[PDB]
Amino acid sequence: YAFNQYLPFPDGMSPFQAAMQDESGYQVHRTLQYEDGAFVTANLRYTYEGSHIKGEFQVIGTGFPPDGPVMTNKLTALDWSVVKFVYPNDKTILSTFDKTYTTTDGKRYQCTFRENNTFAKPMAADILQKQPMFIFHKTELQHSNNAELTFKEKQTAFSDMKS
Amino acid sequence: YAFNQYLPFPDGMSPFQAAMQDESGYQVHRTLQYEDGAFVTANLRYTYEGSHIKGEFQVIGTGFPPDGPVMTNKLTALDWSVVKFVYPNDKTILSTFDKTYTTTDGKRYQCTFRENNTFAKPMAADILQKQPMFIFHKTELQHSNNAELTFKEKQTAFSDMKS
Amino acid sequence: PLPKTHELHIFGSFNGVKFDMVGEGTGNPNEGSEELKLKSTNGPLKFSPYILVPHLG
Amino acid sequence: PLPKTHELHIFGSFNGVKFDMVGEGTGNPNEGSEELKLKSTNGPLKFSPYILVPHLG
Repeated sequence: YAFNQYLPFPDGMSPFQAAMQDESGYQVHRTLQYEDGAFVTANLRYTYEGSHIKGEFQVIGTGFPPDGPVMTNKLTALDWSVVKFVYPNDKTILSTFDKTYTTTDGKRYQCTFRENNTFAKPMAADILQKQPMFIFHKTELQHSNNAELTFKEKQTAFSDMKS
Repeated sequence: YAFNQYLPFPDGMSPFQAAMQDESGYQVHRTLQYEDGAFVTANLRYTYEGSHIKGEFQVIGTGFPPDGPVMTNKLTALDWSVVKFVYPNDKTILSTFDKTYTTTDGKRYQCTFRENNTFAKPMAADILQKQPMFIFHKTELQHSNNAELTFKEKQTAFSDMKS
Repeated sequence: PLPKTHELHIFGSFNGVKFDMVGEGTGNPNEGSEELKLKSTNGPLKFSPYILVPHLG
Repeated sequence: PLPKTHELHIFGSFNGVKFDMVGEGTGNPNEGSEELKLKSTNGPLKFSPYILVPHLG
């Protein structure tokens, strides 16, 4: 995920939505540690024109083995995921999950994902009162070549489940 | 450390030095996980003019608690360290260490440091034959004010020790 | 307002080699659904496009 | 040649707040020793300068 301005929360706007609506904003910083020692770091930045978002995302990866699934195009899909949010302070979301892809040889390819979302203005009291918040994340990717991509996503926030 | 072009190896030039000598160069990427959840990512880049190096270093940190040791000036020194290098392939150094600072609370403030050095041209075969390579690193910081710093370093590469 | 449309410039490097893509998309901010199309502004990516997926929206 | 001198521009953000410093130093490439002086181009750093030390040379 990377445009959480499209994510509503269970009972109201997500903090991402509120920060767009009030024109105060947030920034995103991530570190991703892959099982084969490679890592990716990212910085996501946004500007806005009303209901239109402009993203500038810098993504840097190093240490991927030349014969591994990333450099040899063996990843087949991103597993559905549950992302955990806690709020260590009123301006910061710490987002974590274990990220896994399926691969062509049947093994999963694993990564430990960490993210901070840093807000210019405090998040609302009603956000801060419900922790942890979990997000179910489904994605799809098509690409016929390594040149053009078509991506889709569906996310659902939840703090509870029953049965 | 951040200008390893000044680091010799025990028997000759370091790969960093060889990469400056032919100006083929290398790029540095780092991820640093702090004990209180905060993380730092960095990208270091260089250009060369004769015996003069120009560095452009982008360092991003997030999630530092406002009352933690980084934001309340508790750090008092960086502990002496031993950095470990291995070479997963002929164009890549993976550098690791456990990084600790002393603090005014009489505790240490801990970080897991990971770095890749990615070379444009392969490192020499004689470099690749001696792994792991370790680097003893000492630093000093003088800082009467937070706007004006003086830094000194000494590093020593070793692959062996006897007694 | 809540968002309806977006554009993206995603760039950086993998294993020291630069990449750069641009494109645009839409989403439903009441449903958490989004779609995006992206194209390289150079040649094909030298790495799996799936490595970018978590940084797309 | 081996290096004798260097300049540094180090910049970025901590907890979302930008910082920027410039300076210069020297070193001995036969001994692994280096020295650097840096100065902020804004006001004083809002965080411990020790957090930058690992990224200095």
